[PDB]
Amino acid sequence: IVTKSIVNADAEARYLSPGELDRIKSFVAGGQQRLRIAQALTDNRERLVKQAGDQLFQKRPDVVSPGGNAYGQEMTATCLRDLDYYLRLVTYGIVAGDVTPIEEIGVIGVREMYKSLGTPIEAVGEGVRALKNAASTLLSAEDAAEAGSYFDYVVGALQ
Amino acid sequence: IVTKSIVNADAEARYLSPGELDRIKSFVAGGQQRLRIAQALTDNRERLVKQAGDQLFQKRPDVVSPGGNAYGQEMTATCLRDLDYYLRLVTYGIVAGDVTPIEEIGVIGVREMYKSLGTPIEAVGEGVRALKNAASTLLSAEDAAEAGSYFDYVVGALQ
Amino acid sequence: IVTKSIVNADAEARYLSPGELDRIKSFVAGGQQRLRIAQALTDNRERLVKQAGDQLFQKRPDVVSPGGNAYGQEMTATCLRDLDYYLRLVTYGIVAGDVTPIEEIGVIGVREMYKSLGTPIEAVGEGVRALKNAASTLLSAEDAAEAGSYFDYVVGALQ
Amino acid sequence: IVTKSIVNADAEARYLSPGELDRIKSFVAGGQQRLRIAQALTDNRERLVKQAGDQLFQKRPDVVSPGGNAYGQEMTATCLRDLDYYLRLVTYGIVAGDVTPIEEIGVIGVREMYKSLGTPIEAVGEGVRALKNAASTLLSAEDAAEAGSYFDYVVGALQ
Amino acid sequence: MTLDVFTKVVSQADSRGEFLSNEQLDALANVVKEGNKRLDVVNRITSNASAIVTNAARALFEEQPQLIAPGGNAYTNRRMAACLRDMEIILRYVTYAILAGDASVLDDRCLNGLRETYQALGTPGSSVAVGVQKMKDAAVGIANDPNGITKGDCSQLISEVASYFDRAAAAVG
Amino acid sequence: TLDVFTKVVSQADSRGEFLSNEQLDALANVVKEGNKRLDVVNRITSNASAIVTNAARALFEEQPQLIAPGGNAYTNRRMAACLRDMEIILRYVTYAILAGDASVLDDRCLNGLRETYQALGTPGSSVAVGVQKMKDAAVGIANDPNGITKGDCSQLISEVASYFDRAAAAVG
Amino acid sequence: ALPLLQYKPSSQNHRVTSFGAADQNEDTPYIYRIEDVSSYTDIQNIIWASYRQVFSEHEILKFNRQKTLESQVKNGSISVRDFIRGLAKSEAFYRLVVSVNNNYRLVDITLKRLLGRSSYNKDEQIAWSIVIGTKGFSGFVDALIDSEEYTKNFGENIVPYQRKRMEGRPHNLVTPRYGEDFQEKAGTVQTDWRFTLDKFYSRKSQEKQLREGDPRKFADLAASVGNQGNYAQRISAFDIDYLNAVPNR
Amino acid sequence: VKTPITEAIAAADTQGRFLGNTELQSARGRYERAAASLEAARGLTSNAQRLIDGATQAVYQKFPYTTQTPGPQFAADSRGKSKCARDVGHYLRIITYSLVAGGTGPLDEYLIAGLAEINSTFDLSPSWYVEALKHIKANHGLSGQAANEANTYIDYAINALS
Amino acid sequence: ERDITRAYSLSISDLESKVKNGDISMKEFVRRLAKSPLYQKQFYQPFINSRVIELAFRHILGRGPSSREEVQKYFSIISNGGLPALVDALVDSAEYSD
Ligand SMILES: *[C@H](C)[C@H]1/C(=C/c2[nH]c(/C=C3N=C(/C=C4\NC(=O)C(CC)=C4C)C(C)=C\3CCC(=O)O)c(CCC(=O)O)c2C)NC(=O)[C@@H]1C
Ligand SMILES: CCC1=C(C)/C(=C/C2=NC(=C\c3[nH]c(/C=C4\NC(=O)[C@H](C)[C@H]4CC)c(C)c3CCC(=O)O)/C(CCC(=O)O)=C2C)NC1=O
Ligand SMILES: CCC1=C(C)/C(=C/C2=NC(=C\c3[nH]c(/C=C4\NC(=O)[C@H](C)[C@H]4CC)c(C)c3CCC(=O)O)/C(CCC(=O)O)=C2C)NC1=O
Ligand SMILES: CCC1=C(C)/C(=C/C2=NC(=C\c3[nH]c(/C=C4\NC(=O)[C@H](C)[C@H]4CC)c(C)c3CCC(=O)O)/C(CCC(=O)O)=C2C)NC1=O
Ligand SMILES: CCC1=C(C)/C(=C/C2=NC(=C\c3[nH]c(/C=C4\NC(=O)[C@H](C)[C@H]4CC)c(C)c3CCC(=O)O)/C(CCC(=O)O)=C2C)NC1=O
Ligand SMILES: CCC1=C(C)/C(=C/C2=NC(=C\c3[nH]c(/C=C4\NC(=O)[C@H](C)[C@H]4CC)c(C)c3CCC(=O)O)/C(CCC(=O)O)=C2C)NC1=O
Ligand SMILES: CCC1=C(C)/C(=C/C2=NC(=C\c3[nH]c(/C=C4\NC(=O)[C@H](C)[C@H]4CC)c(C)c3CCC(=O)O)/C(CCC(=O)O)=C2C)NC1=O
Ligand SMILES: CCC1=C(C)/C(=C/C2=NC(=C\c3[nH]c(/C=C4\NC(=O)[C@H](C)[C@H]4CC)c(C)c3CCC(=O)O)/C(CCC(=O)O)=C2C)NC1=O
Ligand SMILES: CCC1=C(C)/C(=C/C2=NC(=C\c3[nH]c(/C=C4\NC(=O)[C@H](C)[C@H]4CC)c(C)c3CCC(=O)O)/C(CCC(=O)O)=C2C)NC1=O
Ligand SMILES: CCC1=C(C)/C(=C/C2=NC(=C\c3[nH]c(/C=C4\NC(=O)[C@H](C)[C@H]4CC)c(C)c3CCC(=O)O)/C(CCC(=O)O)=C2C)NC1=O
Ligand SMILES: CCC1=C(C)/C(=C/C2=NC(=C\c3[nH]c(/C=C4\NC(=O)[C@H](C)[C@H]4CC)c(C)c3CCC(=O)O)/C(CCC(=O)O)=C2C)NC1=O
Repeated sequence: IVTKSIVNADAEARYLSPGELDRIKSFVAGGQQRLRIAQALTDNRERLVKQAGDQLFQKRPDVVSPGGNAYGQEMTATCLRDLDYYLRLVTYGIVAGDVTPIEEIGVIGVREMYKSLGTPIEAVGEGVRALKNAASTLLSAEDAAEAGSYFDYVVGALQ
Repeated sequence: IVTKSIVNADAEARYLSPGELDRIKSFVAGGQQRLRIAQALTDNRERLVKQAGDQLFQKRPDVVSPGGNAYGQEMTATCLRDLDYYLRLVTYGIVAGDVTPIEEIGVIGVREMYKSLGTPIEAVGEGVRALKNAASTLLSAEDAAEAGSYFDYVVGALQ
Repeated sequence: IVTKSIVNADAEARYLSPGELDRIKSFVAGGQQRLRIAQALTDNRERLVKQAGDQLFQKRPDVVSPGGNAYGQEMTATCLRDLDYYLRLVTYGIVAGDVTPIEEIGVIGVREMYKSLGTPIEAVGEGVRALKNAASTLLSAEDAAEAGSYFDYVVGALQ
Repeated sequence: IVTKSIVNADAEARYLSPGELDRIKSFVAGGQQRLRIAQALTDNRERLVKQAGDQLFQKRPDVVSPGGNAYGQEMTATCLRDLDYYLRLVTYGIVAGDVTPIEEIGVIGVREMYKSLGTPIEAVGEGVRALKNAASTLLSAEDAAEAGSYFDYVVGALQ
Repeated sequence: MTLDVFTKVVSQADSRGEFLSNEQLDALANVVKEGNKRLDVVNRITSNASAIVTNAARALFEEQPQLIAPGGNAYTNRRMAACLRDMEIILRYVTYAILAGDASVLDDRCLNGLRETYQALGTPGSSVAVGVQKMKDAAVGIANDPNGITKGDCSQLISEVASYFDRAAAAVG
Repeated sequence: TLDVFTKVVSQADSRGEFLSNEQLDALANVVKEGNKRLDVVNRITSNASAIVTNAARALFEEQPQLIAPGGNAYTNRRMAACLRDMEIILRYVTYAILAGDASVLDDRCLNGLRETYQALGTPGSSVAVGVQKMKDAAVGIANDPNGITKGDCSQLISEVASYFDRAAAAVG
Repeated sequence: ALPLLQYKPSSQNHRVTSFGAADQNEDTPYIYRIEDVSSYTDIQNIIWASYRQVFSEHEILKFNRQKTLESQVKNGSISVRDFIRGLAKSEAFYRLVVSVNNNYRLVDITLKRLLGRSSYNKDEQIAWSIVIGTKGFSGFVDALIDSEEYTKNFGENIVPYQRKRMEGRPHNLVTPRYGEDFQEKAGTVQTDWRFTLDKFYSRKSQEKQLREGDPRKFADLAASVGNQGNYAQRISAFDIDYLNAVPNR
Repeated sequence: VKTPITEAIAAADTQGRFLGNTELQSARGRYERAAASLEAARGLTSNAQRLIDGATQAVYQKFPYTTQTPGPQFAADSRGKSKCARDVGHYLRIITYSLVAGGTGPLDEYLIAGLAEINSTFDLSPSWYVEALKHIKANHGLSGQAANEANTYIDYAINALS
Repeated sequence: ERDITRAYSLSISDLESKVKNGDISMKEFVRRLAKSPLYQKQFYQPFINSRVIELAFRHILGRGPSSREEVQKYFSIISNGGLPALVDALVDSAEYSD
């Protein structure tokens, strides 16, 4: 969020306006809660990918069906690896406080990648929704709100 | 195809180059075969929508399944009406000789429409593939090639 | 945890507290997961003991030095048997929830014993720490927190 | 061997002398036997590393002994991985026909690497000798001669 | 082993070695009245026994549709018939449990080694207990019937019947 | 028991599609090379008993304590035990070349072989020194042309030797 | 050809007398006997319960049933001991069990189904696994039904059953027709997604997931190598007597 | 599973002997016919989509009540017609599977094993499927000896139905 | 210099809805597209200001700097006012509007 304000005041010839300094000071204050939320999502990664695959393959069985992409153990392992990647990028966005280092690695060219891989993007969005539900069950209320923030950004991005 | 060459030579300050006049003369020559192909697809529409719904609901039963969109008589009637619309646009593209008046009405914003309707686009692509197969059975070889041309454009567009 | 709660309510004149009955209820609820952890540690007895002992000899080469205690095949076999005994007591403590089986089988008089055997205490402790690290790598993450904290009791009680 | 003759005639201002063209034509003729020897050493790699570790740890037990470097499962796995690396470079030298692409990756700075790793180089030479003996048992006479060629180069290089 | 309500209150009474008390005989006296109702009730399950299994198989496979799709373990035809035979054996022993009145005959056949074969074969074990619950939803719907039977309170009996399915789903999942 | 013909069915059933035309062009080459495959198979079985003892002139001469007093090939029943199943390697390798896929061999011949060979006390590694000596004699007979029309069966020779290498890997 | 190696028998339930006839429970099986005919319901029960032991109930089906051997049993031309040989040496049983299982596990699965006892140790499974290999599977099934433990306990005209399982799981239920090592080949654990979740965190996947390099890839090879080194010399360094230790010339 | 190459193996394995010329001779016979059997596989794979919808609308002709009677088993509902092309489309898969295998094995193991158990429970009359397969064997357009080849396995599924 | 959609599929969909209508013209649209957060991430953020001037000469004017006096003046303008001052001084010119 510091790079955001820096390039924001850098396109202008002005310095960083002190309201931006206030938002940087407030983010610096909230960084400890951000780090605890990121570590709580970090250590419980196995559980979240399991429950996300659970809720997704209960929701959409066509990836399980042989016409779909995630058919067989190798393809379903690649599917859960994709969900692991998106959980990792969500933890990066939780620490960074703003969605730039997660959009730069997971969002900015995802539609043409998944189009030329054959997979539907709506099933990936449902998988990140299942990750958001499982992390909402894993965390407290003020933590699940702030995690569902960036999970919500990914779900809106994949659609 | 005349509007294509006209705006093509119109962005330039030059006239229509006579190679473009040759392609317009050749399209003018082939227009009679185009009109016969369009009338043959015109009069046999309900057969094509019937066999397309046949092959689609045999291929993908999730639209039939109650979690899918085309559940019930009203939704399946809307589904076959969509296939009727796409057959109509294919006949327009067969007459026009180039895919502009069919992309302008059926392609250019279809992904966000079907996304905010809930329907998957791959099932629509399979429906147009079934329309292409049924029209390939209905026509002769040189007619099915030239129809599968524009049907192929729609199938590539919906993906 | 039932024996400790009963003797603690035995020291007082009163019954078992509602708090303590909540403790017993939560222990019963977690008991099946503790049996799963005991299942994994029972079935990984060989390689855990060998990896921990060889990590010990990597850290501390004084015991397998010819001036050391664990010099020779028979002495080092008894070394690995001691590590086997301590891993067995760790599994007992993971199942029981108390550390009274770990204590009254292998903790309570071990300093005077290893003083009379000529064996250094700190190398035993480093070997049990190696067992903690190995069983932490084998198990699930917060499950490894559970196993390694009983291992942590054994390590802190040996020194 | 083509790069050897090319830089050899390239230091001079002369062309490639046709005796060098004869040696390139002869190497081009023998390339099929080279490829069969390399594939035979390729598919049977784990046997060769097993028998090399066999003959080495029977020959020199100090790497097994805790004062040596290859003590424990992790260090002995790194040891057999080093032998796997050297077998891979030997197959590269068998295909290339001349020892440049194997000396460039495994020989040219190996003495200071193994000196600052603590391992003795003579044990590595005995390991490549064991690889040569096992590949001599695996191949025919004219194949074992031509493999023991490059194995002999590695054994002379590590000393 | 095969035990009963009648025989299990003997077997613990043998282990303590005393004569049967009068309040145990008043307990067993309650049972005799209950038995007539149960026979009428258990006859309804066995007469609709084949109708339950396929109507559970209209949902056991429709809810998890990859199972009969190519790749699933209910795909080919003897694999499909394999499931049906086993599905009724749940009903074959649950009806034995309601007849005996105690689940000790249920736990030797459907609950004993069933969770071991179901990871040896490769079948989804959890995909059984989604449909044994669908059997229980249809079994207690038939047993609790207002037609052809003089109204008698069968709620006390019904609870026992519902549970046997929950024990049948717990040791598979 | 699987085949080349049946294994390209069995994965094609798991994906649930019709067989493609380039799979049928693949199987058409399998039929085309079928005559060559048959010839190789008959030469192995006709020299089947001659291979085993000629491997036993080196399996025991190279590791000579095995038949010397103390070794596990010492007494006479024990000696006839490693000829009663030296040939079972050849009994199932010839089944593998006939079927064209090593799935028949894996199920019976090598599935439990490495477990018994530490339960009995026999050296497991001393088998695969001589199964390699069988392969050196098997591909020498299968390649040699005696009273046979000239043909190229080189592909079979390399994947005939791959079945022996699978037969040596799961014992050693 | 060669006689059986001697294997040690473990103590199991059925090596014991179990005196008396009027004393055993209800749960001993019905010892269906072709000599007891009296009806066709006994005739159909004898056929159906003889299929029960061989195909574990679910398979009997329609197609698997050999109708001509059941055609014969009613006539009485072939004994029940001969009739189990027709079911066991049948390729409807070969595709079902024999191809699918292993020579070491086939010994375990056919003793529970034809002799009604589990194998004692692994050495018994090791012993008969050779008799399978040289004589064939039907040569071994012939050797089981010719064997004197069969004829003494069952006889010529009695369908098999589990002998004395007072406190044990039923043998068609505890043992499938194929075990876990073969499970990927006959089953469909590859294509079901429920098992690949379990597999994802399995220790075997972490050895697969690592890139080329690390000695954890060669950790399984390092356990098979063995050859551990000798310890340092007991003799003290000081005596060595280094001044007189050097040899001249 | 049943294949002429497999049937040579399982015969010679139960005897405990090697491959004689009698097992080897059997394999030779298979090749002559396997050249004409793969001709029959491409004839059914290329005409696959014409043959399925050619069949599932032929069974509706002879049995018009199957599209009218309201039942789970019946195909009158769209969901039945979706499961119509699945089931008849499953038949042409296994027929093409048993063509390239040369034996009836894949037909014996995937399709007809336990078919009497399933058709009794779901009340699917086997007279329906035999009417579709008679349409396939008359309308595949295959000629020559390959026309004989598909005609055995179709008729083998007919006899196992009834 | 390469089409941002069909290649990455991210663009401002707010301004297309005005250019299709006719609310802002093309000289206004180029101006509102250059001083944007999308253009700054690819052309203003990697390069030094003296390279940014030449790339904004290529993007808007469609040519490279013609004289030393040209880059002196436009460097003074981008210096005193950031990138939006350079975009405004470039889009409004005589060389653009002619
Ligand atoms: C059904 C919802 C699921 C399913 C069933 C299925 N099971 C098998 C194989 C076996 N089933 C059993 C079950 C029992 N044996 C017992 O003794 C009892 C209690 C009396 C039970 C419930 C056993 C032992 C087997 C092994 C083989 C046998 O039939 O004797 C199959 C066949 C699988 C195969 O042949 O590999 C099937 C289809 N599987 C599913 O797909 C459903 C999810
Ligand atoms: C961190 C940024 C990042 C992303 C986003 C990413 C995606 C990604 N997904 C892939 C495959 C895949 N992705 C999926 C996806 C899915 N399964 C489904 O059904 C759903 C639609 C979805 C997940 C629930 C599948 C099935 C494959 C295998 C497809 C194939 O093999 O063709 C592959 C190719 C195989 C590989 O190298 O992993 C890439 C690169 N990689 C990355 O590095
Ligand atoms: C000529 C250009 C044109 C297109 C493309 C078009 C699409 C279109 N499809 C619609 C609905 C629908 N479209 C479908 C589509 C399908 N059924 C499926 O399962 C498949 C995914 C797919 C066809 C095989 C369904 C199921 C509905 C009803 C969805 C609803 O009611 O929410 C609707 C809303 C209802 C209506 O007013 O008709 C529109 C506008 N309309 C047009 O004028
Ligand atoms: C269940 C509780 C329990 C423990 C802990 C236990 C230890 C124990 N360790 C012993 C010896 C030994 N213990 C060691 C131990 C070590 N080598 C080192 O340097 C390390 C620090 C340490 C490995 C952890 C050695 C080297 C000996 C042999 C000493 C001798 O023989 O004199 C002996 C005597 C020989 C024997 O009976 O095995 C006992 C009883 N016995 C028990 O019942
Ligand atoms: C392809 C070119 C190439 C070479 C030559 C190479 C050597 C190499 N050997 C290493 C370690 C090692 N190498 C050995 C070697 C041996 N065990 C013994 O006792 C013998 C002396 C010898 C083999 C039989 C041992 C024991 C280690 C671990 C030493 C340590 O952890 O400090 C390491 C550090 C750990 C690693 O990253 O693998 C390197 C880089 N790496 C390369 O990429
Ligand atoms: C083994 C063969 C057999 C059966 C089947 C049998 C059933 C049976 N159920 C009876 C009564 C009854 N059965 C029921 C059962 C129920 N009513 C409800 O509304 C509930 C839903 C349901 C229990 C869940 C009731 C309420 C009665 C009233 C009379 C009584 O208490 O026995 C009676 C009393 C005598 C008679 O009806 O002539 C008979 C005979 N008797 C037999 O000999
Ligand atoms: C169909 C696949 C198959 C194989 C291969 C197999 C091998 C096998 N070999 C055995 C014994 C044996 N195996 C051997 C073989 C050897 N010992 C030596 O000394 C030599 C090094 C080596 C031969 C090269 C001998 C001599 C015996 C008898 C050992 C004894 O009786 O203790 C045994 C245990 C006893 C037996 O029934 O004869 C089995 C199970 N079983 C199988 O089912
Ligand atoms: C099952 C009983 C049976 C056998 C044994 C059999 C073999 C057999 N091998 C043949 C051909 C052949 N077989 C070979 C085999 C080889 N040539 C070499 O130089 C290689 C070393 C070797 C393979 C490793 C060749 C090269 C031909 C040439 C003709 C052809 O391609 O079939 C043919 C062609 C027809 C003929 O020869 O009359 C026959 C009959 N046919 C049978 O019906
Ligand atoms: C040849 C080696 C061998 C042995 C030893 C053997 C034992 C054996 N003991 C059994 C039961 C039993 N064994 C006992 C024994 C005892 N109760 C006591 O209080 C005493 C301490 C103890 C005897 C000294 C009892 C009470 C049973 C019946 C338990 C029950 O049915 O619950 C049973 C189950 C029923 C049966 O007899 O068939 C077996 C198989 N089987 C063998 O093959
Ligand atoms: C891979 C080989 C294979 C085939 C072919 C197969 C067919 C098959 N079709 C079934 C049901 C069905 N089959 C049909 C098909 C038809 N009914 C009609 O009305 C039409 C006349 C006809 C189609 C032309 C229908 C509609 C059902 C559902 C009936 C029900 O649910 O009761 C069922 C029982 C339930 C099921 O899992 O869906 C099986 C096992 N199973 C197999 O494993
Ligand atoms: C931020 C405030 C804002 C609005 C609202 C806005 C609207 C706007 N709506 C337009 C077209 C349109 N607007 C509508 C909307 C509707 N027609 C109906 O029937 C419905 C009643 C209604 C939708 C709820 C439609 C259908 C068109 C398409 C006309 C065409 O492009 O051919 C256009 C023409 C060019 C274009 O879409 O890209 C503009 C500029 N621009 C703005 O800057």
